[PDB]
Amino acid sequence: MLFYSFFKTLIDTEVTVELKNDMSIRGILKSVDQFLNVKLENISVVDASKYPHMAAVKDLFIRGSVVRYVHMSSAYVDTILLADACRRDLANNK
Amino acid sequence: TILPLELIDKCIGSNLWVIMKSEREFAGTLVGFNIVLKDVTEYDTVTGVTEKHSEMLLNGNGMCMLIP
Amino acid sequence: SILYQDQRIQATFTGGRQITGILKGFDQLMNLVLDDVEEQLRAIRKLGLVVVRGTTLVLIAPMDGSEEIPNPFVQ
Amino acid sequence: MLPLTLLNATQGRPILVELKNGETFNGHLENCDNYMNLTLREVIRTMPDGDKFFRLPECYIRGNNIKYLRIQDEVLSQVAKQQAQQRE
Amino acid sequence: EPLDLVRLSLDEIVYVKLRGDRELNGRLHAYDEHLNMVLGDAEEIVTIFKALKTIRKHYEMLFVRGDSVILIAPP
Amino acid sequence: MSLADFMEQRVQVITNDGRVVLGSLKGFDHTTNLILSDSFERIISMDQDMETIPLGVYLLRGENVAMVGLVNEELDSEIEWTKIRGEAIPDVVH
Amino acid sequence: NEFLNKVIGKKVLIRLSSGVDYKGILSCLDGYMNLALERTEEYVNGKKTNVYGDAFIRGNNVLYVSAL
RNA sequence: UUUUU
Repeated sequence: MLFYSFFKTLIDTEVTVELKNDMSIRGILKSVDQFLNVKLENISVVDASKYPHMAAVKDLFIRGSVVRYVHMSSAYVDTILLADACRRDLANNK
Repeated sequence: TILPLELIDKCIGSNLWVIMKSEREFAGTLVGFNIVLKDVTEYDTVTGVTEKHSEMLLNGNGMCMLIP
Repeated sequence: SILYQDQRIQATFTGGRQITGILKGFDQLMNLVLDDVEEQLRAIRKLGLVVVRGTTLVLIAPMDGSEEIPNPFVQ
Repeated sequence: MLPLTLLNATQGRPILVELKNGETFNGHLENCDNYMNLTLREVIRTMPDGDKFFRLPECYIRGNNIKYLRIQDEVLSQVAKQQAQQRE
Repeated sequence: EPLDLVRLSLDEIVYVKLRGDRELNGRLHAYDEHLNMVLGDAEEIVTIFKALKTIRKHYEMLFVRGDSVILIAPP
Repeated sequence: MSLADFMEQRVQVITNDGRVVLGSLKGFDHTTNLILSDSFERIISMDQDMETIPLGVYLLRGENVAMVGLVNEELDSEIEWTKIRGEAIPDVVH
Repeated sequence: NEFLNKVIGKKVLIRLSSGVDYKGILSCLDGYMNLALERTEEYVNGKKTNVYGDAFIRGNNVLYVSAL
């Protein structure tokens, strides 16, 4: 539940999801679930001239198994609290 | 009829040939069960490169067929 | 199990390998024990009696009545 | 509508199945399970390049290899109606 | 117990080798049992094919999904 | 799922083999299997004009789903998809 | 799985399905075949390409571990 | 046997 809880905290902030098909999609995180399925709103595909297929899509669901990275600005991430949460996560499941 | 796990169990101590879904093979004498094989020769069936190993734990996820 | 004993069937595996053989036994993991199995290469080679791992099957069909046909559909 | 309710409701009717290897199968779906494993009857199997064709009296397809299924519109219509009958 | 190795790298710099000829160097701030990770101040190296070129990118903060990860080591 | 937000609406699926199929989302489940009705595929190319293939009712296995986008009808109405060229979407490689 | 005791603490070969090999002293193994090695050397096309001082290898990539 | 490959 550690990274699902974290992603819940990045909701309403801007992320870029790079997929295992090498597309990267930028948008406002609106939802994330236990599988790390993710919903982005107001997406813009990074290399839109390569890929006009999504020229009419504003709200977008990305399946969790196809994410390579989700990368985001450090401004909305507290890395000590994240690290503490992690230490407490691996203590709990131990 | 025939029972698969009983068949490999028949093979403990015997020579077993295991062929993966990729075009790779191993042939050696079976030690136990992911499988542990003894004195196995691994065959790359495309490049033809063959190499032998004295004993190895071979991951089971990629094995296709077992042949006594 | 949604599923021939001692009748000949063909089976195809993930990764592309495709074999034929007469079904002589099975269990519920869909392990198969098939003999006089021969895999058709991508020409054939014959593997003798093989136990097939149920997790790798994609397709099992009976051989009796499977045939190559010309285009049966509309142009 | 759950995808498995539609698949279960298409038992006994025609179905087109395309597998990851690109082959497609046209036949009557007689049965399926909750893994999406299928057994079909009276099938035409078409190889990936549309090159070669086989007729199969019946066939079993393990669900983990399916890319997609095509189902008649009336099956979906029948199920929508049935779910709309079950509410009252 | 294998994971204890990466447990010792929390808040330290790691090298991550990924499927697809990609490599990351960053500060490990979190991970789980799949090796999902969040790396801070990360550099990505992509090798493009003897290699034809490599492309380096920097990420202020970067989550990496565990199923692409091949190995994790000190830098 | 976040997919409950797309129910009964025009949806655009990008599959793991790079295909684009549009349709009304009639249902989904926790592995992301989908029912689309009145669906069709779009084949965008660089060499040739966009192709549209009718597909009818389409059940998609979740293992093969990369993205599900909500199609904005006004924005999509604004686009002349016939004269659109673009690169092939890559396959997802796991 | 008495292979483990026989092998833990000695040099091992991990061949990944990708074909890259890693040799080093084996610290640890687990049920999914995740590995910890103590001074890993990496080999591509058979040539040494990198050496890592300790390595965690995710088991899904390991095709086999062979003894030294 | 579909989301930790």
